[PDB]
Amino acid sequence: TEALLARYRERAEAEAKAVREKAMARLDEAVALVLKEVLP
Amino acid sequence: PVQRKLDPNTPFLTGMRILDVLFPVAMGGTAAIPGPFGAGKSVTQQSLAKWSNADVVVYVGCGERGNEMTDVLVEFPELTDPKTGGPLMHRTVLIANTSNMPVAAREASIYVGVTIAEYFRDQGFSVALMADSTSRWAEALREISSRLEEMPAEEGYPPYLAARLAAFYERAGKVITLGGEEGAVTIVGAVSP
Amino acid sequence: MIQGVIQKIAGPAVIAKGMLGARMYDICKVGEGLVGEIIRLDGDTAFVQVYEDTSGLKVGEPVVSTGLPLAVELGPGMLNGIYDGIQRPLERIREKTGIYITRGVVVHALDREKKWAWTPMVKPGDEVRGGMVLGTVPEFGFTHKILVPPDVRGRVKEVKPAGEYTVEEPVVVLEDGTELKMYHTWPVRRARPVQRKLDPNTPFLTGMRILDVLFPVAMGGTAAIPGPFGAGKSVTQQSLAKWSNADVVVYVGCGERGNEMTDVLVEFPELTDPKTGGPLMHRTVLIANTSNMPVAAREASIYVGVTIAEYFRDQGFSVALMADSTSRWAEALREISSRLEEMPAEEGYPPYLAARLAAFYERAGKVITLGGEEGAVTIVGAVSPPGGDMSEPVTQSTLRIVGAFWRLDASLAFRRHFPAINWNGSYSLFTSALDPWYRENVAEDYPELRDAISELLQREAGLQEIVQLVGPDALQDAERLVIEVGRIIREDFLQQNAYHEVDAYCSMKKAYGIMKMILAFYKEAEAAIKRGVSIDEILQLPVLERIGRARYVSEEEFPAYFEEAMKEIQGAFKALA
Amino acid sequence: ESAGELLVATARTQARGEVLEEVRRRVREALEALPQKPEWPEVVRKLALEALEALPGAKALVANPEDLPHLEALARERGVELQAEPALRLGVRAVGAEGKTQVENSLLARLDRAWDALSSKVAQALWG
Amino acid sequence: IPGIRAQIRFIQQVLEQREREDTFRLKRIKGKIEAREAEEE
Amino acid sequence: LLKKEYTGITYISGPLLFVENAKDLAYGAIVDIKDGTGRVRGGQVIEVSEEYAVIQVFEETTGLDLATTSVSLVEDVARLGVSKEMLGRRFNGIGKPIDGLPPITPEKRLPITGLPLNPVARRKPEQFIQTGISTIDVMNTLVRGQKLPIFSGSGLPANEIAAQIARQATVRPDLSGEGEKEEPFAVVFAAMGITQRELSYFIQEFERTGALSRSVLFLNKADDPTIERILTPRMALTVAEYLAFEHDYHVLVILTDMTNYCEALREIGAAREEIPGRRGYPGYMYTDLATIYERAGVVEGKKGSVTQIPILSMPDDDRTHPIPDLTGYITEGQIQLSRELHRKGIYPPIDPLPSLSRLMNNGVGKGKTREDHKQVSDQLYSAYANGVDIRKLVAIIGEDALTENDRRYLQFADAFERFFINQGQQNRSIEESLQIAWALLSMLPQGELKRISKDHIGKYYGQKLEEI
Ligand SMILES: Nc1ncnc2c1ncn2[C@@H]1O[C@H](COP(=O)(O)OP(=O)(O)OP(=O)(O)O)[C@@H](O)[C@H]1O
Ligand SMILES: [Mg+2]
Repeated sequence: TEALLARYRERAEAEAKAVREKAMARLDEAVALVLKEVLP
Repeated sequence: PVQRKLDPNTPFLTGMRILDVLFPVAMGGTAAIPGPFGAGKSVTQQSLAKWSNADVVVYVGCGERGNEMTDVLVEFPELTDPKTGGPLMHRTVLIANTSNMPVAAREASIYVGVTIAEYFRDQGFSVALMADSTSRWAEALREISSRLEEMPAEEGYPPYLAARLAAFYERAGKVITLGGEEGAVTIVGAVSP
Repeated sequence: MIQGVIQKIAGPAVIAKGMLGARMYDICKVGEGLVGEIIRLDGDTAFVQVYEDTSGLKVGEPVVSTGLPLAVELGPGMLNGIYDGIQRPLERIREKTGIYITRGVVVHALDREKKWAWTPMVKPGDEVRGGMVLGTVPEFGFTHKILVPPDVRGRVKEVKPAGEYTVEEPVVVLEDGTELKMYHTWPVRRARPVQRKLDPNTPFLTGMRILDVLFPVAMGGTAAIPGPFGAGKSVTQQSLAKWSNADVVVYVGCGERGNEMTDVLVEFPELTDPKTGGPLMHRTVLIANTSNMPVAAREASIYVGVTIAEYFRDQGFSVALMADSTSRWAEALREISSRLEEMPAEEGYPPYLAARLAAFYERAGKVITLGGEEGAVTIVGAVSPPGGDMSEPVTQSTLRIVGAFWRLDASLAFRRHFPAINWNGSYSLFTSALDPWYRENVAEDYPELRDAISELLQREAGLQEIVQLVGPDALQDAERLVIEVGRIIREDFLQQNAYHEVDAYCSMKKAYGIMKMILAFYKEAEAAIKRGVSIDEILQLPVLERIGRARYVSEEEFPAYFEEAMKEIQGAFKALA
Repeated sequence: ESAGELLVATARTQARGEVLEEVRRRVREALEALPQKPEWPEVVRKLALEALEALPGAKALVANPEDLPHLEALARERGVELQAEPALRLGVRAVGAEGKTQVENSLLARLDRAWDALSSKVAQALWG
Repeated sequence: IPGIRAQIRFIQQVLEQREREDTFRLKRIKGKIEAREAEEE
Repeated sequence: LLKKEYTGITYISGPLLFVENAKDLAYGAIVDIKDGTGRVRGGQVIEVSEEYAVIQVFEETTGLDLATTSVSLVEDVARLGVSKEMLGRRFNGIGKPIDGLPPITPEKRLPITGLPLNPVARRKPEQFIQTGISTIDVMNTLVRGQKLPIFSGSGLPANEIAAQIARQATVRPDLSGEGEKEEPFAVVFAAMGITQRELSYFIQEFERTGALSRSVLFLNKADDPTIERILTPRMALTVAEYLAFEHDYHVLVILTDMTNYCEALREIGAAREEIPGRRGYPGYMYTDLATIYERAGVVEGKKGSVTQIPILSMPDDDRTHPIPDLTGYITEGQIQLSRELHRKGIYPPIDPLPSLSRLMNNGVGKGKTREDHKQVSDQLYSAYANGVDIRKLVAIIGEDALTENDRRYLQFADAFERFFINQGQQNRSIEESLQIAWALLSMLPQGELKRISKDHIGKYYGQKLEEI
């Protein structure tokens, strides 16, 4: 039963890709928001 | 100012057998209780504040722990004044200046406490004043003097520390008030060598 | 190049004007040029602490700042050499000036005339990082690797072919114009960078049974020993240098008295490397300072030695560093602090003595070098307080950061017991981390045998009052058996002759076999006592001679002797019945 | 057991760090394209005005030789000396009267100062 | 023996404290005389 | 915002340098020192005047010069930057990560010195903590919101005890009788002056049992700059109080070695040339230690709590040394280790006679623990005191004069030091500790237990020998 780490590795990969996809939705909006604040 | 100072002739019942029997203190006298940490200065002073026959009690937490003031604030309203019915906290005035609070305020704490005690004596009562630690006041004096770059006397203390202590302790005594009636102040100061 | 003139001379302190832009801790040439060090800057004025005597200087003489802090030259040519506190070869100084060290003399740490057999290991167009290996130079049987300076990056443009070159030859030229030589300079007060520091899970084999078993030190650990007179510290140190795991040995004198330093200087060249026929000096670097040398050299010798050790382990070897007397270095530090009118902390020492000791001792460890290979530094620094009191602040500060303490005692040496390490006072903190290695490489029961031996010694030491009051013959059978077992242990396991041909070095297997034999004999003797046999009969058995001669048996022939002795131990008790 | 939890936690942390660094790189590259915009003279004049306001009594103002003609009009009205510096790209720096105090106003410096404060806003915008 | 040892260490601490106080006073007087000779101009 | 550079450097010596034209620098501000080589150091303004402002450099001043060095302002007050995601991480003394993980995203930035707690806003500590050690749990009970330092020696195992307490710490909410949900428990671990061996031991201890999941580590090494030792407890306490008073956590703070912190404070004060103290330590050492210790406690209206267990080594076992003497004047008790028990092989070598917990009276009794806690604590203390008196009497006049009661107390003391204290690595529960205490209390006659009430006798006085 020592091979139980495969499930956690798969979950880690899936959650990393899900986080990337979720954050990719508002990339341009975040860039515009931070650029507006940085600029005078 | 007072009209005249009388001689103490009545005891200050602290409620503790050893202090009341072997080493009694009279109303208007001064007592010092030095000792190392864990000896029981604060517990003894709290017991004095809870069981003495003083009309008004003034407690000065000069640079001491805040938990000890919190314990008083929580417990005293539950207890009863031995001399008169009603909760004990109506008998007590607290001056709290904890260790983490600014250093320079300890001297002001001591002077404010002694002035309030003198006022309540002038009203004609018999007041007991407790200083939680005068060593912290001495340390504050040393720090202020070190900022002034004055010459230390010994262990870094300013040369005028003894005069300050004498002036503070001289304010006690049983006196005839300017209004023509009797009152007294008792001072018990703890030292932490 | 910042240049100024002398404005004011007062003792060893020189004030120079027109030194605007000088860096804080650069080295300066004061005078016609004595070596100094900037310690203060104020406007156009810089304060210089001259290392040597300033008598004869005059106002208006030039002051030149070299623009770099104190640093050592790291490269081929350091082995088999003797240096002072600031890396000046003493042999060439003697050749140039005679028997005295004239002030203002200048020499190079690495010989600029010798030619080395270069052997490149890099190709043009290859990217190189700090700590990578560029080539190879033979040096007294070692493979001396030319390393990129830790703060250098780039790619190779050209590389010189194999041949004969000096250390100043730019063997590799980078595409940015940087020229890499066979040597580079590194400040002695900055630790060399590492990829990662490993855990202490491997042992540092000393070759002495007591130190290897009772009070072990891990590879890369730190140990401290006292230095009382008549305890045979020098022979112990020489045996450690001869029979250690380290490929390179670095020795630092740091302000010892003249005659002891002379003895050390005349003894090592006569030592022979156990691994070959040549002398041990071909893998040893000597740093020597007498008590009359300049204080700055005595203070910086420790850092110079530890930096050299760091470089040699960065090449990928194991290095053992021995500080001869940290008390003298502490005295020099106290003197320098008093020169600055700093407030003493406790018994005259500066408040940062513990910080400096920790900074020196924390350079030790087993690390992964920037080249990816493994290396380590083991530090064994001796402390010799005046009067032998252990309450002295240097000893207290040292004992709070070291991992081991081997208490040498003069009483044991008085009764002709060597190497005279007191087992009652000594201790070690590397046993728990080293237990898995002992199980893997020695035996599965090795910790149990070690604990049993320690417990037997403790019980023997616990009875010393009665045996002193009424004598040994007044005891019972068990007490006499305990006393005699302790005596056998002391005379056959802890004791070791350094001058003996085969007894000088002991592996872990031989120590394990001896401990097992002693424990088995103790069990058999206790069983015989339980069966009513007299103690005198036990104390006259012939297998005790076989046990006593065990430590004089050759390493390769040991297993047969051990098996025969183990058979005889069980035969002598059961057959007699 | 806890190894898998630590592994998924560090995977999420690495993903967050990588996307934040990607945002930072995109913003830095966007700032590099500001001078090509028609608003570059206006924004650089505004930055110079802000720098001069932050440093009363400034004796001189230094900028990029390309941006020097842009601030020539502002130099005349403010009554201070101006000079060029090729290394001062995408920014403008004010020199104090004594020459010992300097006030710098550049896009990269402002981004480096405000990135720590804006990181929380960027994170809450990216992950709701 | 332990009482004598405690007395010895107490006396040593007292002497060390007095020495440190004297050294601090010496540094103070040196600093103040330097301040006076500097501000006198 | 904009960036200001000050280049009016006038005087550099030791750890201090002067900037003359920096009137805009506030007192106590944090600055950045940049030299000609591009390296950036840190500094703090310890004094500001019209002529110049005095800046104390964090690291060494090697490489500085009066020509190219410039000083810039970072922030008026030292802010850390905290978030709930710091759990399970590993930072150095300055707050930067050292485990290799990318930096955190700060939810808020807070001053590291903190603010004093209003005594009106405080409340009395009331709930106990099960440390898993019989001596601490029964005789010196630890209460949530207490400062309970441990006094150790040179070779005594303070680190092992600290790690064991960190591993075995539990709140035991079911014993409270209210049956509420278990509150989160977190450990903030600050290390000062720690060698590589100790660091490896601590890391292995935390990673072996999985305790690192709910813990935050501030680890400052011995070779690190001195100033990092000063800031480490402040960062740790800032994080601890933030978590406790903004996320309802119950935080336990452990300080590895206060002796190293005191040494760093003395070195810094000597560098600044203040008024000396008793043994060269600065006169304001009491205030400095108070500003760290007093930050622990509980606040009315909030569910969080902060508990501190400082660890320090008494030099030469001298209880009158300034460091332990000043530490005792602040905390609510102390746990003292004994070298005699260490020589006997007892672990943990805690001496109960000189140990005390001032808040024990309020944190034990009915509702909090079993109602016999105070009585059995007094009874074991009295019995151990009598056993020690008998032991000292034996060592002068011999065993011949002992009464049966005296020898019974002697054997009770021997069994006490062999079973109650020498627990090894057992995670003894409060129930197990009380059961053991009753088990060896049965060794004495019923009429000899004068402190214990009659209600608990018979109810628990089962006359049972130890089952271990
Ligand atoms: N009369 C008493 N009865 C019972 N216990 C007492 C008594 N006096 C003192 N104690 C115990 O001694 C402990 C320490 O007492 P206390 O805190 O008053 O000492 P202190 O001298 O004021 O200390 P510090 O120097 O730390 O301010 C108390 O918490 C209590 O447990
Ligand atoms: Mg108190």
